[PDB]
Amino acid sequence: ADGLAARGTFTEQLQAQRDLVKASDEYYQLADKRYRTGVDNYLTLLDAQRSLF
Amino acid sequence: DQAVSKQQYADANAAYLQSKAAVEQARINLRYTKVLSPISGRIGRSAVTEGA
Repeated sequence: ADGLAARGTFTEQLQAQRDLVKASDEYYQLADKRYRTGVDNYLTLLDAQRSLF
Repeated sequence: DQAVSKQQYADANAAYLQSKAAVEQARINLRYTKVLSPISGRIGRSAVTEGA
């Protein structure tokens, strides 16, 4: 029964976690675009990279 | 790609056009030196000479 509860809840948890990772990856990509155009510096890019990690 | 908002883009565009207008006013205020003839025709003498 604990194995069945884990099967039932980890699909929802892992899909929420993949959406977490997709959101943080898109945030890092926008911070990289903001850096490459030239508005913010490289420290904020490294902070976004650590959040994605 | 919405890396900034649309609103501070409009704010930066406003500051760009304001600084453009300030450069335009400095340029016409420098064009008011070397005083151009407003009309075309015949000219008299110079009541105000060099150095005055």
